[PDB]
Amino acid sequence: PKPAVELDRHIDLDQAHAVASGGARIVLAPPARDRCRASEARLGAVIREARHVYGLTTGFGPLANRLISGENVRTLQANLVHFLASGVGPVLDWTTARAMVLARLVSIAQGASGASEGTIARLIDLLNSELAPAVPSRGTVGDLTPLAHMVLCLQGRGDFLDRDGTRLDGAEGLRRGRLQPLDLSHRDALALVNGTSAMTGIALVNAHACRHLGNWAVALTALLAECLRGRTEAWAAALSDLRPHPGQKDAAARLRARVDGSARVVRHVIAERRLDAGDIGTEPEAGQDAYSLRCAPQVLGAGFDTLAWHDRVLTIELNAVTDNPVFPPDGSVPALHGGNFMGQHVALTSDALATAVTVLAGLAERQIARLTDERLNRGLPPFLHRGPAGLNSGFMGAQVTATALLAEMRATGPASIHSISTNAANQDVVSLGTIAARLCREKIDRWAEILAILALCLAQAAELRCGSGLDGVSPAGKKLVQALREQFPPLETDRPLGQEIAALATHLLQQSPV
Amino acid sequence: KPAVELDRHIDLDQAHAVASGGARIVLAPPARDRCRASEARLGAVIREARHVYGLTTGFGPLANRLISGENVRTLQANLVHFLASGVGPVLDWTTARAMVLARLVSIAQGASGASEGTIARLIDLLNSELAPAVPSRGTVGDLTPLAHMVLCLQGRGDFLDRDGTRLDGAEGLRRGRLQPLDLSHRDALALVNGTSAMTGIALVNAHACRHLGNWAVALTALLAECLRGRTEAWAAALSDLRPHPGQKDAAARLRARVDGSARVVRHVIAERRLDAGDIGTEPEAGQDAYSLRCAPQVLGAGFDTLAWHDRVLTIELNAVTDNPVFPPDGSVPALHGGNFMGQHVALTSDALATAVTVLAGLAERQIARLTDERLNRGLPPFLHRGPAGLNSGFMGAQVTATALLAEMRATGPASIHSISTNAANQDVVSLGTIAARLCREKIDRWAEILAILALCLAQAAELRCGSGLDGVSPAGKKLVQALREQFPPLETDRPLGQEIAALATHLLQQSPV
Amino acid sequence: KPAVELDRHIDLDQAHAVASGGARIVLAPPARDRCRASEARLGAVIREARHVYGLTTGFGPLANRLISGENVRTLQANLVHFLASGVGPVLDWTTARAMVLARLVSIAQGASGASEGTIARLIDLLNSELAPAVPSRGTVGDLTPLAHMVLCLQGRGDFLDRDGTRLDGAEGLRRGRLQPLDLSHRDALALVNGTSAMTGIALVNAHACRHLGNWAVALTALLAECLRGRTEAWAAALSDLRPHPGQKDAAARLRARVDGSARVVRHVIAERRLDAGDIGTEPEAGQDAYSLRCAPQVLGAGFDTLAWHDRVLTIELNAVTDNPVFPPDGSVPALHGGNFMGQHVALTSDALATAVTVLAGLAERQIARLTDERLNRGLPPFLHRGPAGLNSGFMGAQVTATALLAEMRATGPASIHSISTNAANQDVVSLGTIAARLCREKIDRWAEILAILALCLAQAAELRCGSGLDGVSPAGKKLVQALREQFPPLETDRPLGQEIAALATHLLQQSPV
Ligand SMILES: *NC1(P(=O)(O)O)Cc2ccccc2C1
Ligand SMILES: *NC1(P(=O)(O)O)Cc2ccccc2C1
Ligand SMILES: *NC1(P(=O)(O)O)Cc2ccccc2C1
Repeated sequence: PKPAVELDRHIDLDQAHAVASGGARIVLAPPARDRCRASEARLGAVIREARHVYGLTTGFGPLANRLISGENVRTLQANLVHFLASGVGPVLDWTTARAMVLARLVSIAQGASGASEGTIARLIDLLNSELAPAVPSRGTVGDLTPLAHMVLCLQGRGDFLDRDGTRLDGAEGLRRGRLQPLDLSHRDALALVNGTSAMTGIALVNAHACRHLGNWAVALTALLAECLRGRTEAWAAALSDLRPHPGQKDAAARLRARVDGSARVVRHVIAERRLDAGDIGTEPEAGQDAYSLRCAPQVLGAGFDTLAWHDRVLTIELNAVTDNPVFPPDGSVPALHGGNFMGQHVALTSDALATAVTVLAGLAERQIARLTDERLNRGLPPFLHRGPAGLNSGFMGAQVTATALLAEMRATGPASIHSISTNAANQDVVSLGTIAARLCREKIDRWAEILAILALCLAQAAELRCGSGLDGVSPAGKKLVQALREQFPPLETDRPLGQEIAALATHLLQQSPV
Repeated sequence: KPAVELDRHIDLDQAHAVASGGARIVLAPPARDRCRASEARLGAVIREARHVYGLTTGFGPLANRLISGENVRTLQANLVHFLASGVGPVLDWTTARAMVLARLVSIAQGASGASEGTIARLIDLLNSELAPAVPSRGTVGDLTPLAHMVLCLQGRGDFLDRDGTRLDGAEGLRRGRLQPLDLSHRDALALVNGTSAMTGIALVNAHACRHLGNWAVALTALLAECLRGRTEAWAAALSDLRPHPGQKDAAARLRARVDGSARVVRHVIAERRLDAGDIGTEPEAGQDAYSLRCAPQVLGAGFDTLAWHDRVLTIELNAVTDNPVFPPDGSVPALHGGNFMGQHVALTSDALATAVTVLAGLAERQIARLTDERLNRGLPPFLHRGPAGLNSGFMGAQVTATALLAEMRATGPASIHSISTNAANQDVVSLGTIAARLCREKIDRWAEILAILALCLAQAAELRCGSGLDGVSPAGKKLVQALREQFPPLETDRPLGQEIAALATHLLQQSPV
Repeated sequence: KPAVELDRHIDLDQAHAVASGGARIVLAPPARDRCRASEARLGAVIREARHVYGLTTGFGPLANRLISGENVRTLQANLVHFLASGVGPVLDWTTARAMVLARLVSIAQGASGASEGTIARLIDLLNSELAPAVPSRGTVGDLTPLAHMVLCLQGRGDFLDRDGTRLDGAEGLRRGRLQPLDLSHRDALALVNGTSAMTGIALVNAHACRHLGNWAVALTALLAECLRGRTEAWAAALSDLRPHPGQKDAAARLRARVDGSARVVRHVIAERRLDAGDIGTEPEAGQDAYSLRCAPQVLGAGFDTLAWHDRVLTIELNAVTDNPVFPPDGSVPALHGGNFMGQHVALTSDALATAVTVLAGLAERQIARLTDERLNRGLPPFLHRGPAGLNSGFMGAQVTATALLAEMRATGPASIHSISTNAANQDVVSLGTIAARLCREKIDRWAEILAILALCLAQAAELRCGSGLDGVSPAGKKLVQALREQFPPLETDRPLGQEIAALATHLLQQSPV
């Protein structure tokens, strides 16, 4: 059948991505259902008492000084969704749009938003269906715009996306997925729109992709060592112990595991060798590898530690109440007005992860550059070609493509530093977290393409170095090359690799080498 | 003068205390023992003629050229020489000393083989009032700056006195009562193959950010007192709903700053029940603009970034960043790897620099709001005194704050610019030193923006509450009174450049307590 | 010394000659007269009580506050005061003087109403050996730096001698035999409301780039003599097929540099007819790598950017950047607009900065190639002398070059960071001063990278052709001989940091002719 995620209070990143990718269905736990019914009742009382509350008895933003009569709240909230729907640009992908819906659902499930059962049910139904709302990616300063578009979609007034990205009109979407049109009550409108759900959704998909790409970065660094007689002593646990960064220790341990059983790497600690007068002279190779192999634990480790920080922060943000105003479950006050919708946390962690991704992509790019250079690849053909040299150039075109992809990645910097006072100075500081998360996603996509090129290069390199039988290659390495060859043939003669690179990249983002 | 006893671990505060000369440093007996044991180990490795980088080989891509024992002295002397190609302004006194301290801590772990004499030279330097004069540019992340540090310690390089005044090598050794560095075995490589420069710069950045963070909070609090800010946005209940540690802490500290204040608005708006007669347009909205209302969230994100930066730096400061390294357990004679790769400090420095720029942005917008007569709720335009028009108050200073911020924004992360070098041997580099230095420049600009905000607020508080600061919180009163001891009110237009610079220097070293 | 007579137009070389103290400046009779005429118009505007900014109104958004003529002196006295909120390192001697010159040229157009006395103070400064000490940061693009300039000229600010050593105001006036600035009517606003600081910085950048460009060409040519470079890639025929002026110029200068060389390859390969016996693998490819073959194109694109930069700068330098302005024809009493908006210098400075980073990158790769034993065609690894391994030669310097380039890349354009300020009155700003200063920083880094390449090439030339430079072109020999006058060959490893810095300073000021 299909796994089920029961949402109560906390959901971890793997559970969240499982639901967003449709791998698992979602159910609201009884305790959560009750907490929300209780909040629903609080919203009702707040409204009946005509309390001064943003979005219920006031205008929006700087127009909040304009009080609104209870008789016009329906209209007020209907216009809210309308004026906010000014987004433009390509729609968020299927998994990401759903991740956004999930993020808003989790914030609501904490029982402090006042959302009605129907509204909550509409979000759950969407997540359990095979559809995703079609929402424009640009327009917010960090996530009213994208969420307002989500609301319109859920009302059948906006397009839906199937798993392939094909769009369905509103009516067709509600029909096909057996979704009931969203019926907004009280502040459901503001509740569904005033949070950091878009950026959080984008970031959770980024987190999941990075985990897989990191596994490939490790698996490919290990295979590279098997193709260039790399020295395993640089990956010794003793070294990690002396510089105890969790990410480094992990990276080194994972690298060692990958080459376990290999007869292609060099396992001798050089210091064990005692020299005598006759040894003094120039040797063919230095006693240590170049940095793209020797410093892999330190570089990959720094990236893993950045991702770990990103995920710790994202875990808190995913399970937090990012809404304004909020209705305290204890009933201490009718409501609280603040800025829990300010996505500065995801903005800063997305920018940090973006930098780390660019650094790791640079490592793979240099690994490709070394492997394909006949002057540096220790005996392998230039650009790993097969057939007559000159007539055949092998991966020479692909090597340049890898460099081009990295160069483009570097052209874009952090999004967070560009805050600009807007909304008539009411929003004098903004996070741009959604932009930050999206820019990070783009870099992750380029990294997958660079790793894809490296993977194809290594499959060819392994066969050139060890024969089609991959003699001496570690079990893990053999399995990885064999799996690649199931879909990607050896480069016996020059051929267009563009489509294959793109195809492989798509795979890398969703599955790890095991 | 307090003393920091170095055994295995030292925290960031103890580190800065030694680097800033606030405390002496002593090597604990256990550390001396571990180091002597490592020295004995290196001696054995050399006697056994083990194939070890720097002891029996050339450097970098030239490591394939094996060297005979009789030539190792020359080898290591030349190492210091060819690596001394740095250029640029020297690191400041505190930072250069922090760099020396960082190398000492790495050595004290007992896996470098440094001689007692070399260790003592590092300790002596830190207990003196001097710092080596080392150029700030040249490394890809820290051979260059460390090589210069060695030359200085041999009396072949300049020193810096606390004031930054330079002394020649001979004068430095004499005045600081330092013995010339006498390198043995691989001391040269040990003193040079680590991340000590970027670590030293980063720990100074860490300390400065803690103080500036306290100022950011104290000034946001005073801003609320000058603009009738609403404290409900800083309630603890909101923090609990979105439990980011930095956010909870910022909110709590903000509340503490305005405790006892009669100038802030404490009413929860939702308590008010509306009547039909109330429907219409009211004078002010029920919530504040973001520069006040979202301070917990913005400041908090910055605080969580600094917390991450500090966790990573603490590990780096206390790690052995050297190559090769000699295992204390004696499992193998030596290990060759890449613990000198400063990718961790590079990434955290880049992330912290972004956070600093974001927080400087908040303070810049706070100045912009406070000085705008259309937004400061009744305060004079640009907080001037005397006749308007004839006097413009802080109008110039406000533009200066915007200029400082715009400059910070022009510089991005250093880490993304790795370039293959050293004949492709160093095909990937961290650029951590550059990253930390760029972060330091942003921190300096942030202090200047905060200084401008502080001077504006002292004037605003008096304009709003009178010279007696009636209704101002005890913390707010204490802060203003403290500033006024050295910075007079602006009763008439005057040059503020020098005052802004003087205050910024203070903000970087002390918090409002 | 030589004298530049200012009438209406002054070119960039004439401007830098005055700024650098190489030439004196004199106001031509026609300029004196059109200025006296403007001074008369200012007096008339004031006598008639015309509604004019700075004469009868407040500043910025306070301009809506009309002022009585009985308080205009106070108004302008306070203007200089509140604007003096600058911070940061002072502009260097030559740049600060270039700034004074740019303001003088703007005034010479006769549309500012500046008095003869004020004009005389600016001319006296330029004819002295001094420069005002002005903070580099504070403006959004140049009220702040200019206000500090005024204070310096009134003797209420520091002065700088050619060495950068500071003198107090009183001493500056005394030593320079200057009279204290005595402001009248709107001299204050006239001396402060323009783009003079960024223009001054940019003109110094233009001059420096011309020299570095010449060194970039001279070193690329010498590189070809050290690596058996092919001159057919620099043929005029190729330039004609892709007629970019800069490319045609770069190729022509490159051909001129290697004229007479017996070390470069001059055979067009296509002339060779192949036969069955030739099919096979040859030692080297028939074309060079891009750092040699594509030099005309890379250097040429940089030269075309500089050309654009200088065209725009020439117009800016000779334009009137002030507000308000008093039309020389008398069509109206005064005009109010925004000719102080330095968007032109901002954009060209940013474009030039990018070009400089690109060319510095070329020089960095040329060093990488020259020092790599796998790519330098037989030269020693890192061009060392003595035993290999024991000696590492330029290995440290090569990494330093990479570090310098990486740092240049971390900083981007300044223009894209406009932020609304001055109570939204200045809702868009150019940041031209920041753009020009960032460009200057990159130019300094480029000079250091070129200095490293020059020292590497001097060594490589001798290693390849012997101490007598046999076969080296006359130009190449002259260049190496000139370098060796002050920089000895690297017979053994030594610290190069000081030499790199010294040479960089020279490269920025003189070309290899
Ligand atoms: N983010 C809000 P706030 O909760 O009032 O700060 C500002 C805004 C502007 C338009 C529509 C909704 C909101 C919510
Ligand atoms: N970082 C080193 P490694 O320890 O050999 O990797 C590379 C290098 C280059 C010149 C001088 C010293 C070193 C140490
Ligand atoms: N640039 C000016 P404008 O000529 O009024 O546009 C704005 C400003 C602000 C403070 C002091 C002088 C000026 C001139």
